[PDB]
Amino acid sequence: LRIIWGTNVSIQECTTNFRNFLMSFKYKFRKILDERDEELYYIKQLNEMRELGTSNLNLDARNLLAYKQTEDLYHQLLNYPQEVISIMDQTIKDCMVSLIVDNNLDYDLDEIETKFYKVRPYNVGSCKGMRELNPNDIDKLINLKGLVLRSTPVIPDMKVAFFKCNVCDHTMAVEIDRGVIQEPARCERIDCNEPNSMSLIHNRCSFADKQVIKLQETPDFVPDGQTPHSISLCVYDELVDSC
Amino acid sequence: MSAALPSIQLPVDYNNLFNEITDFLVTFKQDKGPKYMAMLQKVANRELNSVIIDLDDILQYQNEKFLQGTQADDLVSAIQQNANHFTELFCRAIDNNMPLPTKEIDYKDDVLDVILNQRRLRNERMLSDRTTELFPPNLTRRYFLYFKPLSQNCARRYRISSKPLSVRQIKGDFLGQLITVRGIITRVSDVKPAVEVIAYTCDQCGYEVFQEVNSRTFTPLSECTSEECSQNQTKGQLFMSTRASKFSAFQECKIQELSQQVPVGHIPRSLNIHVNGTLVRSLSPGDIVDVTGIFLPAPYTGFKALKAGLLTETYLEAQFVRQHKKLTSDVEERVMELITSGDVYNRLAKSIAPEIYGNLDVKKALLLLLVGGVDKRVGDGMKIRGDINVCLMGDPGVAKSQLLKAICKISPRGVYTTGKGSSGVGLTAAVMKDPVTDEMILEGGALVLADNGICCIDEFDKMDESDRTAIHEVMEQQTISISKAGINTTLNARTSILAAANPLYGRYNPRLSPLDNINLPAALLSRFDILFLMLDIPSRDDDEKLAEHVTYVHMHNKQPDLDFTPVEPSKMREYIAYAKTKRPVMSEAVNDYVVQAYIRLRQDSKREMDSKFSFGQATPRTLLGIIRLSQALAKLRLADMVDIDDVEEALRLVRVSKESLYQ
Amino acid sequence: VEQSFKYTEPTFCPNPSCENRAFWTLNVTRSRFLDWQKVRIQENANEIPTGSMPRTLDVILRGDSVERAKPGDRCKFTGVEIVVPDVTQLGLPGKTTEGLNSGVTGLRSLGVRDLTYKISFLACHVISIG
DNA sequence: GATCGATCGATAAAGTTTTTTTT
DNA sequence: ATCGATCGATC
Repeated sequence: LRIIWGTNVSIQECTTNFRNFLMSFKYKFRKILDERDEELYYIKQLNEMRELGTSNLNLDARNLLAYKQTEDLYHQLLNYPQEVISIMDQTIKDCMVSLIVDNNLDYDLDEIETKFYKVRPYNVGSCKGMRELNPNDIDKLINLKGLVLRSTPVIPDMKVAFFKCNVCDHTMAVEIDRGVIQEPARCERIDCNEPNSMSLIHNRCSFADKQVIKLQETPDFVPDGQTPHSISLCVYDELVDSC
Repeated sequence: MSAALPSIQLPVDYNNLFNEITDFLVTFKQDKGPKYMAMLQKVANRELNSVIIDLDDILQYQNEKFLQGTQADDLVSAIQQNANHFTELFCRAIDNNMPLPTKEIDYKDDVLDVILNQRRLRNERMLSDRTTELFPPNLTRRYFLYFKPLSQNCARRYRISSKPLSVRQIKGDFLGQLITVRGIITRVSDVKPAVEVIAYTCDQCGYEVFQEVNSRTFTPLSECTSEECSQNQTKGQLFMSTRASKFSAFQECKIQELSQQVPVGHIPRSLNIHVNGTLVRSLSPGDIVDVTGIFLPAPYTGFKALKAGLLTETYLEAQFVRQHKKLTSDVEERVMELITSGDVYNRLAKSIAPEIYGNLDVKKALLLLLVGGVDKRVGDGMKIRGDINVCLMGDPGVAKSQLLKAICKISPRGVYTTGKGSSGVGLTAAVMKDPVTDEMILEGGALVLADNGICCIDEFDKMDESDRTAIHEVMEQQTISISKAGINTTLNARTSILAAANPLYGRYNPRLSPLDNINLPAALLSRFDILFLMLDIPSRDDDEKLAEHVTYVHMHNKQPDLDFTPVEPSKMREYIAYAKTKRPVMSEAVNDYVVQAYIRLRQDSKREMDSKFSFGQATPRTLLGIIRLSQALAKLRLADMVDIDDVEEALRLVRVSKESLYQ
Repeated sequence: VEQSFKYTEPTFCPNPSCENRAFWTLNVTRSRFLDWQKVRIQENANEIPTGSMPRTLDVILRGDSVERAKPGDRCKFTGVEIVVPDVTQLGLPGKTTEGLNSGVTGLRSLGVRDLTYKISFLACHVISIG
């Protein structure tokens, strides 16, 4: 398996380890919540993703703790929580395709296989507010309980750039993918195009949404002297102005 | 350079102290061999990150170095002659006697475990990958140091550093030293990650560059500086990475003075404090505490020419905090004393507030409100009222706040207010100005923080344009809210009210009509339940005893009177909590008799119909109060005897409620 | 031609080999103008869920459409969108972490700064039903 | 003609008790 | 006082 300078995560075993766990489930968790279920919620819901065409799978994600294997995947979610959702967005596209390869009459194998679906691991773990957030908590999942206060409208974000200098027609479109925009110091598109006025046409390249919300926690059994403090929020997906 | 750069011939170096730190290997076996090395084992296995290098392990280290006739310089001098040079040479002395692999951690059970070895091994392999930069010593620490002074009889043995000075006299030679100061902690900030190491990534060579952290502003470096990804025609463009650098804790607080060591003149003076290591999240606003720590001034690095020529604006850096004055859980030997002796109705009445004249009946009317009494777990959509509110009136010359609010200053969750300051808009929460940090926070008064407790108020004719509506809004059920332009959210309301409305000019004329000094009749008619009064009649026999009640307190400096064995307030505080774990359920014999007790309460109020003295006109809103306080007195007197004998104690207290004006 | 959102300096392609980008002189004679105004809008009453600080934005009217927009009425608009930054120029020297996307937007070919981008709106034609 | 080095110029600041009519 | 831009000199 591969090895990253940053993480120690594996190759696509855990994707396949999820995919057999996903498909061959039909019931689990009967023992941790022992009371005494013929088919999994997700099994019907994974069929339900295509027939509405949505992009969101609200994963409970307390299923890896119920499963015998995939604990290593489970205890890598809470320790490198950016690559693991970046892995699983590729798999859910293929695991959807794993249903289209059975029935080839499912939306012609092209158009719903362009818009990238995504997932949402929610209600995982437990947390207790703000007076426990140590500096060691750098890349982890946190479960806040509080109250939002006030919102600003959406400002845009540099997801793609554009350039055009002063020649006849040269309409390149560089990417950013960082906090760094890279530029050329000499022209192109012709032989005799020396270092010249490369200009930045700004109102042409597209942008996504982004929104910051301010939160202040509820006084949840606060010790009657401490002022309830505040922390901010940030969002990227299609959840702007739904809260 | 020239011009006095050669310093003086100082007889005090650090190399003469440095070898006298190298001797701090295993030689002090008294305090299971070297006990500071024993504490060194309980940190490497990662369960606590605070060592304590105190002074008793230095003076006894010198006490048993008294007999060896060799030159041993003083240690407690230099660690308070200049304290800040005694954290860094310890760290270059700990590592020579630091047993690393004493623990067993494979993959999990340690934060950041595999990556720190990965960040070590990727530089360990690149120490010999030429067929090079060593670690700065601040990188692989995962630990801190602390200190602890002394003010015991060891200082009275022989030869200060820990005298509890005040901030009024700390102006002089106390820079770069170690001084403990007491005070009152105010303006607590939050916890923010500070930076101690750095790692920029070039994404070409992978040599994460390291640097030390200076004061609160710094600057990144270039990209053509490294040893592999520099020096060629292509250079790895630098950018940062979070997780390749550790981050510490940080919190700021301000001190004030004790309001008794201050002289007759000027106002008290503030000071700045910081925290490091793991003493964080251990202070509170209102802590009557003291900190022990080392001293350091810091530069300003802004607008340096036209202001701040040589000024200092210093702070102090903390080392140790010594905080003070903080259900069958091994105090039951004192909780059984109420269960063995009993004596609920009178000994507990004489227990709370024994400093008054008479009035044992009215001190019983408050203590059942101190245990409250839950109405009903209703389940369905019937949010019924609980937590009745008793109000007082009358004009004595005793300044009766000591007769009410002394209970409020020992009762649990009982906050006090006055007329000025927190108005009715200032009773609930609001949005106000703040410092340069996150403004428009939800500051409040009492009822947004005294939920399910005691709200003891005075001065009912003060700031009434906002007060008089909002006090109804807790008796009006569940509408404590902030309906400003900011938001329209609503929080809860579960707190009892004790009110003492002061009367109007002169004595309240009893021949005159009531509601001549009370403001709102609508609160009194059904939104309250019972009243009391504090009339004065000139009496020959009682007042000379009352004269002896007040003249006797100036001979001694106490009030030894009234032949009662005084009880600590924590006892019934547990018994209120012990009653809170009971919640008795009513029987059926009670409502067979109280139904006509309301009828006995019906025609007598309908007999008078006069505007001369009395109030009340036979409503069930008066009736449901005596149903509420009956189970309340059954809660403090739990034998599960909810019967007629329990409810006759209730009508015992309501017959003295009315006709308090008939004298 | 075509002065952009900050291009107060036409300094490209002189006729002879004179000192290019040395100066300018905004002639009030031949450079034709047009007239505009900048107003704020607000959301209609029959769509607010609660009193939840009803947000807004700003428009620009360009042609003859000036003064047709009587303030304080229900109104419709054309619909072209735009984004406009303005932080660095010749004259005046150019809470929370608003403009956090701006740190990505640094390092253009001129001086390193923190250029933002705020959403705005342009119109072309107005109508006022009611 | 291009690149590098040196010199010169420009860039960073902060508010909230008395007094008027008015309801 | 520090950083950036412009001008001059040298290769």
